[PDB]
Amino acid sequence: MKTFTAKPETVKRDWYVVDATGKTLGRLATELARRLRGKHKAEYTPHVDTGDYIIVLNADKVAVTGNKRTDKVYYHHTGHIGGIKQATFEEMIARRPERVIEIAVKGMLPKGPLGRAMFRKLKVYAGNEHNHAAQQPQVLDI
Amino acid sequence: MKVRASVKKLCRNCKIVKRDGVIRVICSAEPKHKQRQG
Amino acid sequence: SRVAKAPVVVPAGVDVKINGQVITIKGKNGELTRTLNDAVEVKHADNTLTFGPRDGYADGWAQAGTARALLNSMVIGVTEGFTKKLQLVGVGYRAAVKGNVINLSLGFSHPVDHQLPAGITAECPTQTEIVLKGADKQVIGQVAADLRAYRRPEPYKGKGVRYADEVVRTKEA
Amino acid sequence: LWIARINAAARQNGISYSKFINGLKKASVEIDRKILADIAVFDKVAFTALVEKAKAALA
Amino acid sequence: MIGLVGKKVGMTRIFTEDGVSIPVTVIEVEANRVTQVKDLANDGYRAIQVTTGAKKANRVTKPEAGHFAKAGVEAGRGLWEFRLAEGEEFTVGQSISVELFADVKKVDVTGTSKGKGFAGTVKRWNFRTQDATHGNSLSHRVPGSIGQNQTPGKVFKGKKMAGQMGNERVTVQSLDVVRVDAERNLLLVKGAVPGATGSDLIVKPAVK
RNA sequence: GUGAAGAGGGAAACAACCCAGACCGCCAGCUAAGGUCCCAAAGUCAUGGUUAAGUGGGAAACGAUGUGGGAAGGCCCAGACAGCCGAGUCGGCCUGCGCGGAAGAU
RNA sequence: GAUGUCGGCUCAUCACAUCCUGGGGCUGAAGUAGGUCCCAAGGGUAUGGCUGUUCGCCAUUUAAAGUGGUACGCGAGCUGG
RNA sequence: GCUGAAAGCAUCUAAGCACGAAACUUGCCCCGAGAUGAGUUCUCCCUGACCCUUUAAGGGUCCUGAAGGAACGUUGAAGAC
Repeated sequence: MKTFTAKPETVKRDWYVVDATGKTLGRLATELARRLRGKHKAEYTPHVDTGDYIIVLNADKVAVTGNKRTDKVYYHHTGHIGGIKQATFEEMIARRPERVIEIAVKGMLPKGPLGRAMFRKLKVYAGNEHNHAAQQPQVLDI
Repeated sequence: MKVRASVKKLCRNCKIVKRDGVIRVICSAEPKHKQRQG
Repeated sequence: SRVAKAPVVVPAGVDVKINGQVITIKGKNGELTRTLNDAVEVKHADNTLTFGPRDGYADGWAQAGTARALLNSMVIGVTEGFTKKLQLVGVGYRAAVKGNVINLSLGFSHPVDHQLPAGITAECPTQTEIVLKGADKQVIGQVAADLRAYRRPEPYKGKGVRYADEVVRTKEA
Repeated sequence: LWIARINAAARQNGISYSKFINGLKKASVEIDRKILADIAVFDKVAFTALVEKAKAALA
Repeated sequence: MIGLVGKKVGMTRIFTEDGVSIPVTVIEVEANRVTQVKDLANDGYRAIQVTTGAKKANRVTKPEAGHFAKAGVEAGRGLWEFRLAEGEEFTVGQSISVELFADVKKVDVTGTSKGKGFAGTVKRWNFRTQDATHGNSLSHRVPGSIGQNQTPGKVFKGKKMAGQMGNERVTVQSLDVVRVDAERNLLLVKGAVPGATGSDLIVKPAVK
């Protein structure tokens, strides 16, 4: 015999919805990344995608501990000489709330084409409403 | 203000207080006694 | 601790309402409201208020003491009130009141106009003296400090705006 | 690969991989990881029976 | 507030009774006709669209004809857009004339500047020339050095080099309004503005 | 003792450091150094303590009512300390973990 | 079995132990004008006589004529004292 | 700086509240949906018959050729092409 392998043309996927109100950022990101990769199904295969679709609501109400709300800094560079720029957690929540969860989740996924494709199944919203009622998602409590 | 590494009371009206992570000396009799650790 | 173990008497004519951590005190001079820390418990025995720590917090007694002092000040304010007095020293310095605005002349190339907040009253029983009246200790103190900051007392002659009962040291050249 | 699949199957029945292996060792079962993964994918009633055996041994 | 679209005629001067000469640019502003109103519910912002001029029938394609016929206006030589401030209303088919500037004092003018083509660093960036004598060898108007040694070992982004010059969008701010003539559709402003004779201009009230 | 003339696992990468000496095949099992939230295989294990500095994840002489533990002292219901009447308050010693001193060139 | 070494010209880019402009505390700070320490890198920051000079002295200006790293920046970009 | 306990006093701080610079984020000017996360709005054009086969986002024959675009010519205050 030979060991079983999944096939991208015959996998099954499902839709879930999650609420981020009062949750801890990193401890929520671990679960999101686990379920996007597909490490909770017995059919897991490293070179195939076997995850689920997840909607995240209320992204502007996620929590941090200690003095991090004013002391965590996000950096980036623009490509021009001298172009190093930064922002704080409060500033980020004020102008682009969804990027906070997006960056954390992207850091915990594999690097490469398959990881980039895994990232596409995440849908993040800052309020309490979405427009995906035709997919009939089920509630997931994390 | 005197900024230095060793700060201490110089007379009986001096007081030691801690404000926002810094050690300071404030005096009610002599303005020359005002000190900050740094 | 010691401060927090002394209860607050609630005299006749003052209404006390408690809702979770919000307290409202009403009296002849007005109404005041405040929200307290989540590590203090306040009880209304019969005519007294008592304060105590809650189990699960490591700084209960300090918070209890602060809350006690604040509530006592509220009760005094809603029956008697608070007043402050300011004095002007110098040549050509003057003050006046119109409505809820104070006009000050203090040796500048432009006049100073100050707008009072809601709940504070002012009077000028002389061109060189101001009296403020109110029912909020913090607000009255802040207004007095803002007024004083326009020209602070100076060390060679004493000129400026001062509190009535303040000592101003002087020196020579 | 075999170990990862076994972990996924066991946590859906309510136990972790390490406790599962310990329980099988105490119950004197000698099935290896290849066969356990095969059964995990192709026959789930049998895998539930094995998990019950391990839990009874650990109790 | 909104602005208007005009055409550049040329330059002249005005003599005052006190003995002063003012150099002026003449701008012709015909009637601007409203073609579309965009609101918040349908588009997400508040603006109007305008046309001006004339165009021959055998050069207007069918899509353009249908768009103009929905509004009920004659075809012009282009379409432009202006953003609206709170408290402003307009309707489709309305006309706007130069009398909008009857009480404005200063304006901003926008146009497309003249073309010079491929240009060197002396003309494009004000570099200095090297010696014309004293033994120079084929290096008179050349740029010189463009970097450092092994550290960093590349050329930085934004470096100043030779290339295309002119033929782009430019704005000049805070120009005096000298005259408004409604009988002849003329606006006279003080100073020079970008472009060549016969090009299109956009005129707005000043922002500063 | 190792490399030279030595492959495999750990220390991000890293001849000479730690574990260990490759005759050939296998889609079997147990362990060493080192490890078990996700990148990435395995405890979001159990019981009692300490830290609030992101210390952990760079550095001294020296300075300070940060705060956990231990053994002795002076005063005090015959009224102590502070301020202007009613239970505690003073200063040394030994020891655990933190704070300042702490400025560099894509 | 080769990585061209001082000075000048053209073109620059970063640090902060800050020369000017901005904000403060103490003064043996009356005012004008000064001394010393703390915060701050947005922008700005001479022309000539002598000498191969980098430096340096002298003449006359300026709010000011900062200190350092980049193969003591830069010859498949120029010169050759 | 205001109000305020631990520490019956005092204390800008531990809980609360107010000021404060050419440095930071905006306000001014230019590029910008290859933003593969490839967005929105207005208008315009196309309304025939059959056959085969391994039966499906299948292959072929006849009739039809729109909105628009490109090519050519006379050329520009646009331009190395």
